[PDB]
Amino acid sequence: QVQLVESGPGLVQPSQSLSITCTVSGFSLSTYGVHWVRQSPGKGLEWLGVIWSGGSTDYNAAFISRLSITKDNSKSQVFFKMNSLQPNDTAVYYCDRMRITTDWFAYWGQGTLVTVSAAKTTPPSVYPLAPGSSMVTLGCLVKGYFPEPVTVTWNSGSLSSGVHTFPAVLQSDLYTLSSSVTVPSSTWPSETVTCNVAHPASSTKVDKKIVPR
Amino acid sequence: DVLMTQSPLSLPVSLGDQASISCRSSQTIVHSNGNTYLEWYLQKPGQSPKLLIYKVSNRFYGVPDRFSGSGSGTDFTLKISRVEAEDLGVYYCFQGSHVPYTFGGGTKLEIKRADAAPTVSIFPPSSEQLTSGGASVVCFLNNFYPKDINVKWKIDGSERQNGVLNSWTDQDSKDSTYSMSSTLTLTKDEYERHNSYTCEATHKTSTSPIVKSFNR
Ligand SMILES: N[C@H]1[C@@H](OP(=O)(O)O)O[C@H](CO[C@@H]2O[C@H](CO[C@]3(C(=O)O)C[C@@H](O[C@]4(C(=O)O)C[C@@H](O)[C@@H](O)[C@@H]([C@H](O)CO[C@]5(C(=O)O)C[C@@H](O)[C@@H](O)[C@@H]([C@H](O)CO)O5)O4)[C@@H](O)[C@@H]([C@H](O)CO)O3)[C@@H](OP(=O)(O)O)[C@H](O)[C@H]2N)[C@@H](O)[C@@H]1O
Ligand SMILES: *[C@@H]1O[C@H](CO[C@@H]2O[C@@H](C)[C@@H](O)[C@@H](O)[C@@H]2O)[C@@H](O)[C@H](O)[C@H]1NC(C)=O
Ligand SMILES: [Cl-]
Repeated sequence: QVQLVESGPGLVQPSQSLSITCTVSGFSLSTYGVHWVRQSPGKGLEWLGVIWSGGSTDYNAAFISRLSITKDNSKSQVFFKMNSLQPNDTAVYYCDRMRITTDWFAYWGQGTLVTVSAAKTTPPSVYPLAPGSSMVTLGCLVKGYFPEPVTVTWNSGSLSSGVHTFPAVLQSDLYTLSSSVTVPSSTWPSETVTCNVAHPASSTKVDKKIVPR
Repeated sequence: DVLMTQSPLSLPVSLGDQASISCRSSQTIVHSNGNTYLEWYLQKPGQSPKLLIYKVSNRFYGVPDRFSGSGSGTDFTLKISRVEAEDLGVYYCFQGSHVPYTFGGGTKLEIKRADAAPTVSIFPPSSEQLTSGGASVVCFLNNFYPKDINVKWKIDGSERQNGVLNSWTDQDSKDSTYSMSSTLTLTKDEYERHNSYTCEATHKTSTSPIVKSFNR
């Protein structure tokens, strides 16, 4: 299959640059162009530039003075560099192939979430949410972390159905989220329910068993 | 730059109904090489965009035949002959004919369904958190439809805006419902002063507010 694998930082200081490497498998960079697009809540989807198969580039003029795209065809890698990032350059950055004519290699990378901020990396506090005194809802509160993202699973993946992991929101300049799981009232506490929270940025992995009272 | 004006911004549709999304370009979008690079994308919740339609009307590899594209000049249309649950998400048009290449603002497809009342659950601060000096009270409002819901927090009856944080899931693909969490964050010292904490919810499904609460 076609796959575009990105690597780059999750957190960038304001005024510093952002470098991302896109490693392509499944098609030749000697034949096909690769594009760079970002997505933000403020500005939606923005096309930033393209590097064509022969190495010529076109850029979006709103970014050209601080944007460079280069590549190495033999390593199937494309290199994106944007300088002087501001807080509103916070976005998911994608490499992709798009704007196709006769080929079928129109695929997007997984995206690189980039937060532009001077705030320091902070781990989450993970707190079990059990009821106070048919189906029973349990939860985990993942509080006070920076930057995004974290991942949350329940009994290591085995509880998929009836889970809701909510988007993070900002409070006191840090992120907070919760996740809920709904299991039958017969099954808890008789069978164990545990949330697994990972926050790579702070090397945090926490398993929190939800215990009654 | 070519402006891509996408309408409507919000498209509620019943499963199995037809849906169409319009994209109007501010200029013509024929590339120098003759091709009209109008593409349609679907971005499902949590995913990268995926190509559905390319060069106006060509279905991309693996795309179901319920999707189709048409248009010319400055007027382009995506049609879904019959909408399925997996079609929910945000659709974008894109022109790659004139640099800089540009996207529409997006159309959020929402699946209509029967009204569903929220399952509301309230959770006191954990003993772990209280030991550490904080106090958050969490309220989940799960599996409701339609999306609009209002939550209010009462501490011994006094209304509290400060430190209330609300968050919503995108529409759930398996039953077309929404979920919401509401967290009231207090100091442990303030939490320890009151007994009565209330999560109050109003929704289309009930004229009387849905109240859940506990005592410290
Ligand atoms: N009649 C055409 C012919 O004229 P000549 O025989 O008289 O030269 O070729 C003209 C352009 O000159 C050729 O340039 C290529 C190299 O092209 C690029 C590069 O790869 O770096 C890109 C060029 O950009 C354009 C273009 O101006 O032609 C416009 C872009 O918007 C885009 O449309 C690109 C490519 O065609 C895109 O290629 C893909 C894709 O990435 O999507 C992939 C291809 O495999 C194929 O699928 C095509 C589709 O067919 C759609 O076209 O899509 O083209 C431009 O920036 C040039 C630069 O000016 C050259 O410095 O660089 C040369 O090939 P290589 O050196 O081998 O890399 C080729 O030898 C040149 N003749 C064309 O304009 C005339 O219409
Ligand atoms: C926000 O972004 C500003 C620049 O954004 C770009 O240029 C401005 C003038 C507009 O044309 C906009 O559409 C473009 O995206 C920065 O100058 C500013 O410092 C940024 N602010 C923050 C708080 O990040
Ligand atoms: Cl369906």
